[PDB]
Amino acid sequence: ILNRLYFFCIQTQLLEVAQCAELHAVQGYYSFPYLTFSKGKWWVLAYNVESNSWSVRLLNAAGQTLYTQDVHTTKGTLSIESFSRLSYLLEVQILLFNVQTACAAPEMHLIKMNKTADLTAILKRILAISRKKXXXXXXXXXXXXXXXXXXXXXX
Amino acid sequence: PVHGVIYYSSPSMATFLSPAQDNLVRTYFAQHLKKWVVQYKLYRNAVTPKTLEFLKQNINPSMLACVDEATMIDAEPELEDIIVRTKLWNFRQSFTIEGSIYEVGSFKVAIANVLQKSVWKGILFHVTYDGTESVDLARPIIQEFFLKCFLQNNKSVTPVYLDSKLLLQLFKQRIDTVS
Amino acid sequence: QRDISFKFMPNYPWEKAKDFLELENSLSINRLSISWRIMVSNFEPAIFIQHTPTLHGVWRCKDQYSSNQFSSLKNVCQYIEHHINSLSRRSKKT
Amino acid sequence: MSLEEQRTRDELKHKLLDLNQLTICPSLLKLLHPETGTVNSFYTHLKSSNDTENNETKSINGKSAKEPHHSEHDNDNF
Amino acid sequence: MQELYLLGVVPSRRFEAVVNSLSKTLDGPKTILEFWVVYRPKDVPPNLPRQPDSWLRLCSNIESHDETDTEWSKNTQWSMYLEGNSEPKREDKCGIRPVNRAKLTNGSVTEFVEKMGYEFSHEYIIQGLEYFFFDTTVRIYQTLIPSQQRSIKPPFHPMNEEQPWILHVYTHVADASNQVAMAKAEANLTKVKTLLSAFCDLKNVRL
Repeated sequence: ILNRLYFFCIQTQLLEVAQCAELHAVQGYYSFPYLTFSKGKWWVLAYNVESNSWSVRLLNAAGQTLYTQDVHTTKGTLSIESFSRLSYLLEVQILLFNVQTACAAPEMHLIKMNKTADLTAILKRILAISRKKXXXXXXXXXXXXXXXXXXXXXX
Repeated sequence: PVHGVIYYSSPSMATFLSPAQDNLVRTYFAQHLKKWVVQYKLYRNAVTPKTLEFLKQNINPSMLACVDEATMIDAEPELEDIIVRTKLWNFRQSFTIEGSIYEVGSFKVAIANVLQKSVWKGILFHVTYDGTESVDLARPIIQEFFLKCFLQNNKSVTPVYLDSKLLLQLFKQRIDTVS
Repeated sequence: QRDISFKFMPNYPWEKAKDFLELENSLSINRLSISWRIMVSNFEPAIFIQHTPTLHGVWRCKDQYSSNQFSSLKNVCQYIEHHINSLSRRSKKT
Repeated sequence: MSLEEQRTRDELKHKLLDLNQLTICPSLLKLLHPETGTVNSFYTHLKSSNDTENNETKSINGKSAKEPHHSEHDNDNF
Repeated sequence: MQELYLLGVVPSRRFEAVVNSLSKTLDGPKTILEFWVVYRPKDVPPNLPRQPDSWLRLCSNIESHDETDTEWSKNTQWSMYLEGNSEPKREDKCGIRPVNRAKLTNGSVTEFVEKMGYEFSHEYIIQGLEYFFFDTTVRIYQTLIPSQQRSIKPPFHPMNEEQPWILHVYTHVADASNQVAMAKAEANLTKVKTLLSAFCDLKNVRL
């Protein structure tokens, strides 16, 4: 019963934090401990938290997934999700680039800039396959930072 | 509070619809039709018809209808059932209708499979919306979105209009079940 | 602490009594609603803030956008912070 | 200058026509003459009776139900 | 709901003392006024039980309602009872009978008995006091005849110049099957019986 309380109270926190960005937490996917938030106002992507840690698992089925680790990943609240959205739409855009490579493999091209915070672990300026976190770099020098990512690609 | 109702010939669609549902679940609507005929003919008709039904309401009031042909009288008992049980009124079937109203967005969807004891009858969707304006500027809008999720080929008693009105409508819809 | 206009609107059960017998019943498990017409924008409408602490068995926000239902007062505070932020961004939109 | 913003107010009246899609326009037009002489989707969600408002040059409140052309004094044209 | 009735005659000569006594040893008094009505079944041939208790008894609290009104006959709250016969050869221990407290709410009230084909029958007004005792409760009777049929204007007519006050202890078992609850109930009534036997003579009576 106490286990149920620990399970439920966290939901009581998050639902209050669910007001901004209608994380309806639709249960039409699964009731497994990992939890299933939805999104609005719109296959359907499914933002989630469990470890606790940043995580994304679009699914229907079960599609592409990836995790990140910004901030302590403990307390909220709404402001943190406001941080989430900025990187999150960018991640959706990256899902789109992956839709492109799925049918060159792959373009070194990235942003396509969008709002806002640079604190994202997603992170930014993703290249072919693996993301290349270096949006801060100058566009001419971005090719060089991408070359450094290529140096990482050797291993 | 513009009510809407639809009958169908396509059983167990809503069971497939609930997983397909993308939005909020709430209280599970259910109510109870019952057949009633006097044990002896002398209660023929009119003032004392062999007809009677008690309509249990799981919403709130739990106020049974007490209709002897167009004679509405709300009553919480239930105990009236036992009172009637003496020396009167034969039973045969209730064919009660379970089902499971949900909040959605601008309007409240409602669902109620007619799970007859006699196997099955037919799905009866219900709908409500805040049609505060003229209903005919709203009802077609309601009918725009039976396409989402899509619905096809049906009996369609969907009168214009808080949920209490449904009780008054139940016998009116009970007529559709007379056949 | 940040100096912002608001309108507290009390309505206690014991505001009305004609004897101690009524004042006796003034104290009860009944909900005690309290309106909070906080004043922020000099142009945009005040954000109504219902407050209904039941005795047993609480901070219902309502703004220009949509209604909300909290518990902790701090969530109400940050909820105001979304407005002092995003509305300011709306001021920056033009 | 102000006539353009008032034209935007006429666009708001057009939004009231969109509500009709969801007489008074004439009186609203005369009010437009009176004025010329001198987020919202969430409001629809509140309708989902409603209230709304539009900034510049004055914070007119786009109340709707019919409609109520609330404005700010605190005059509110019918 | 199996009620456990008791009965006790009170001569009016000594009635006030009983009141002063009970008020000092029981909960309440709570004021009691009510207007019974009986609407008669009329069907032939048998098997109609057509028993004297089988005649239905609608009930209605009327005290709080003002005397001047004449449209109380439907606007007032109403209820319906059966009260079956007490179980046979039941002595020493209190008699026990089934009872069913029906209620209803609509502008159509009395009319329904005609809808059942039932028609007007005997009626009488009750007045007195009730006394709480946890679950168990004791009500005292006065069966005043109304000044007119369905009229609520005093004086109401006594059956006689010296009407006995009809004391009536009772409690309401939730269900007959529970001999445990039956035990607790018989116990409570036993304690009440002991409690007020000192100045009254209750006894079981067949019904």
